[PDB]
Amino acid sequence: TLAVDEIIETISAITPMAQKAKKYTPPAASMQRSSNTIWMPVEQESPTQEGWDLTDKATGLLELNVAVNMGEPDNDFFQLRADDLRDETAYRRRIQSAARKLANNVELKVANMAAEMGSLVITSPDAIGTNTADAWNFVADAEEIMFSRELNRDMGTSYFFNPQDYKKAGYDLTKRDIFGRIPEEAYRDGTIQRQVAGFDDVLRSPKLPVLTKSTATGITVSGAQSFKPVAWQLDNDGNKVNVDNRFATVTLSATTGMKRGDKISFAGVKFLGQMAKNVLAQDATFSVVRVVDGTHVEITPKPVALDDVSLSPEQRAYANVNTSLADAMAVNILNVKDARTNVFWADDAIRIVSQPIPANHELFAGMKTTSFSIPDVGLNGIFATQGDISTLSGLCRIALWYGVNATRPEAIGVGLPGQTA
Amino acid sequence: SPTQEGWDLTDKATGLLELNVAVNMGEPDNDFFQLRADDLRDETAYRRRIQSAA
Amino acid sequence: TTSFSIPDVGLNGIFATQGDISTLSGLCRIALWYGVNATRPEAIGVGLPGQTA
Amino acid sequence: ENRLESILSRFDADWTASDEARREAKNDLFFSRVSQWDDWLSQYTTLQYRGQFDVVRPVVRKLVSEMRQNPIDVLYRPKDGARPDAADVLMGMYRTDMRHNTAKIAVNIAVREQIEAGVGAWRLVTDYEDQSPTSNNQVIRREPIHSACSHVIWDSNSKLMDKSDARHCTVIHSMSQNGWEDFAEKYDLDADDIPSFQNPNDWVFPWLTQDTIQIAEFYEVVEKKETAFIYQDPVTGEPVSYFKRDIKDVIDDLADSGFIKIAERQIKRRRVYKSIITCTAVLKDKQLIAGEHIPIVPVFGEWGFVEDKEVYEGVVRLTKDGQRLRNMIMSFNADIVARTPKKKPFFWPEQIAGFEHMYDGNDDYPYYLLNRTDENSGDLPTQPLAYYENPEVPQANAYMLEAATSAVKEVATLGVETYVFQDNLATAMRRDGEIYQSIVNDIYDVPRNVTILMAEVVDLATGEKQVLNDIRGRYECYTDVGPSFQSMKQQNRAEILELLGKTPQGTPEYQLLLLQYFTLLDGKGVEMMRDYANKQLIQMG
Amino acid sequence: QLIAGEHIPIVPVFGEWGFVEDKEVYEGVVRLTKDGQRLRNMIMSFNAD
Repeated sequence: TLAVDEIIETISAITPMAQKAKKYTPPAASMQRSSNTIWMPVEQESPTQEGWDLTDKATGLLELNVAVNMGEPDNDFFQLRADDLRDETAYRRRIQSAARKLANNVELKVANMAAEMGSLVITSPDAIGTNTADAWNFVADAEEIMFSRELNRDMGTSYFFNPQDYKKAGYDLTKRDIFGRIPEEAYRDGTIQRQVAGFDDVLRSPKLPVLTKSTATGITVSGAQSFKPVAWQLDNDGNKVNVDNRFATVTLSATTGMKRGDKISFAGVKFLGQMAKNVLAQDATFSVVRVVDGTHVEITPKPVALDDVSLSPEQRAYANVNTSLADAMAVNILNVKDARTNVFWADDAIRIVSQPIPANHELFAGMKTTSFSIPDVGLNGIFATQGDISTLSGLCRIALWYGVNATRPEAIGVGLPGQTA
Repeated sequence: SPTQEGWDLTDKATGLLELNVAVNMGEPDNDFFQLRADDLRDETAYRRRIQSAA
Repeated sequence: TTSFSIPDVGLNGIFATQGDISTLSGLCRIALWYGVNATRPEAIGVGLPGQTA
Repeated sequence: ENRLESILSRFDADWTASDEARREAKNDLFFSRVSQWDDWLSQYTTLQYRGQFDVVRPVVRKLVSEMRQNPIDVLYRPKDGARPDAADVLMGMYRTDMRHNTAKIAVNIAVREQIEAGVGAWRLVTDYEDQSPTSNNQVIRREPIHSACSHVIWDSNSKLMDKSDARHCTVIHSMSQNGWEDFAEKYDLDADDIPSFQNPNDWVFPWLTQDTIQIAEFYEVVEKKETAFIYQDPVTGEPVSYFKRDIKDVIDDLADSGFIKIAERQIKRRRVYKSIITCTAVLKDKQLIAGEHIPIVPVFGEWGFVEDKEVYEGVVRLTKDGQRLRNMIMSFNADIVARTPKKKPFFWPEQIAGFEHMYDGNDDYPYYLLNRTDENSGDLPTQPLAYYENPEVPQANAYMLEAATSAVKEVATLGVETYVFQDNLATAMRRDGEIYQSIVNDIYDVPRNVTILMAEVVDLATGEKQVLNDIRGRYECYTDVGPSFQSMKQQNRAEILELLGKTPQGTPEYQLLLLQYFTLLDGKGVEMMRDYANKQLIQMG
Repeated sequence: QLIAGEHIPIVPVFGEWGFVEDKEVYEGVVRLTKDGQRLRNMIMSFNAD
């Protein structure tokens, strides 16, 4: 029996992080030769000396840089058998569902990248519904750490809750036994507020990831290590290859139980006020980026110690940690229990680099290619159809090329409630 | 729609699959009423029965 | 396919092009179909200098 | 609460409401313009013969020529109780800025799409011209909207043929990469961010698809009461009134030039806002454009509502089925003609064993010879010679081809004549005249004709910009439909000729002849004739 | 090299002109008759054979 053209709509997804992420499209002709990677400079910090006589104390100039690249296309290859009734009944809506799925995948990659590269970690030993106003406390902790670290927030901030914690916040607001304007808003609608504790956008995201617990324990630094901020270094042939500033490889006793996205913090290392270089009261928190080898890990916030003696003054001007590793300090893993993550960031920390797929060129003759416009997310890909006569079929492919980059991992953050046991 | 990542996707094309649901009508909800000729000299009972039926 | 004029020599050829959707690639082929004939070999000659024994 | 979300909700509702009619109109356009085999499936399959023996196209050509031979254009006539010559200035402006090729081409495109699919449209825009401006260093022009059925989307809650009650409308612009770059330059947008919007073709005919970039323009009409200022004109008068929105940078300039504010009234009027949008964010938010109406003029063919659903039809939708059947029958019959064994005899090999060369087709022999005897059967068995039957076109094929051709010829008869289509075109022209009058009132310098000469009152701000001053006594002429004339002189000549065609040969005949000579162009002989006519009229007083 | 005028000096002339799907189409008088002409030529060739 045939159907009656009245689609039953079942899915309605939203892409807040994807729509709020900035999108960048560097020149394709240059990017193709540069191998899908472009380097951007970082804000320059200068040293300062006190005294009258400064002979042979003249410092140089040091400017650091980061690199942004792209992954692989996200496709929707599907075939169309000619001898089937569905051939025209369903392919259009398959195209539409492909567009929706591509947007959802873009959002998922954004959320996962943010949650796995977020250096700043705010941990609570109890759930969001334990005390009163502890949801506001959770948001205000992120605001206060980003304020104390002197991180730039000109473009704006954002705090994405998972739906369970958002509901807990709303419940805490509504159980106040009083009704002004915020409690009545939270009673009628589920919202708490559009702006809370200094953030200019506090949203609820339905597809934030869950950071599974790490079984790692008894891990200690193997050998004193010092990390120096440099922009280029000489290779074997003598060419000056650039260095990415958002990565540092450390050597530990054993990387058993670690994984991409684990949040750690060594013993004794405290944060610094970036610009003022004033010691904070909060432990320096890092996020492991990749577990290379079996005794090495790669953490994203490079731990440049202020008291490092082997540092030139210009390099020391980029210090963000009050001390260096000492071969004996223990590393504490901040995520000790399974919990969905709430993700906060500065709006300029996450970007989406995009490139076109020039399949409209005359080289692709016999295949018809057009531009595909992804909704919600501001992205364009290609939509190509070709006809195969061996199988008496028509191949359809919706390709789309992009890459999610975190230019400032020290600006992204992660909130973990119930980090007990 | 399922999606796959990468550049070379030879022999990886998928088909199209649709699902559908059925909507129908159940049994009628009748209301019988029998009257003789002499009972229609007032008509109030009949009219009120019609209203109650609705 | 389209025409493709070869400069210098006064010849044309076929510029053919195809695309692939499985692998997003394509092929070009510049084909030049020609044949050289010596219809008067008794009129064609060859000069060999220094043909000493 | 989000402006982008509200705009997209309206657009999605309108798109989904108009999905059926758009699909049918696009199918009709593809059927009548590209090909009459619209399947897209039997192109990857096995290849068979498919002929196109068109019988609908001549009808469309004849209708296009017939409806085109009688051009239709706006004609402004004074209202009841107004001055007898209240429409001369507006008519002159209209003929000045609607004589270019763009207006005629847009009207022709709209008419052709109305004939074929059932709906066309065009647009009215205002631009800054510094060389030959119509008035106030600005010009008004008319532009086409190709594939209007899919490219222009009207408010779903509209129950009028001309869409005069529609509160918003979205137009989908499709342009190449260079076109997008030019558009970004024109509208001060960023050329690196490619715009992103719904494909107007809506992913039909993938075998007919082009690399295009889509953006959207959202026009919305807001009716509200706004403050209007009442001044006293330095040269007599009193009801001189202006809107505070227009008089906002010259409020002190009015008083300095000599306008004293008398009173202030709240007057209801409409404002048109344009928004340039993608599917993700708004580029230009609420750019106010001149006019009281949405600047898109639609034209319809057979238009109606079935069940709160808008249906428009042309001349091809009904003939499609018969034409397709005729094409299929002709293709089947061509296969019968081509792939069929011919009329040749049936031979046993031993019947012609040794005499094969006599049957190849040559004419070297006076007869044919056959073998007679076999060494085992005594004699070859006797049987009448058989011939493979000649190919025949089946009676079913012939009858159904005749019936399909007759059905198409019968159903492809617009009207009896294109009177209904021309009446709908006249309605569209009336709406165009309304929109043009509003835009002229909003941007042009319309003089006020006094009976005490044309008075033009304007003033310049401190930033050297000039603000027009138009009184509220502006709607003194209404819109009718008349023959298309390129200029007021040509219109006057036509009127004089029409009067002379009915005036009996008395003194009015002489008067009208002299007037026609007066209103002639200039060479040398016609110059002499016009001078003589002028002198004769002046002498006769 | 700057040339005189304000417009491109090429003047085009069209027959049946329009757009289908952002795609320009033009037609004269020969496009539609081609199928029938090719069929008639083929049939006459077969009959001559």
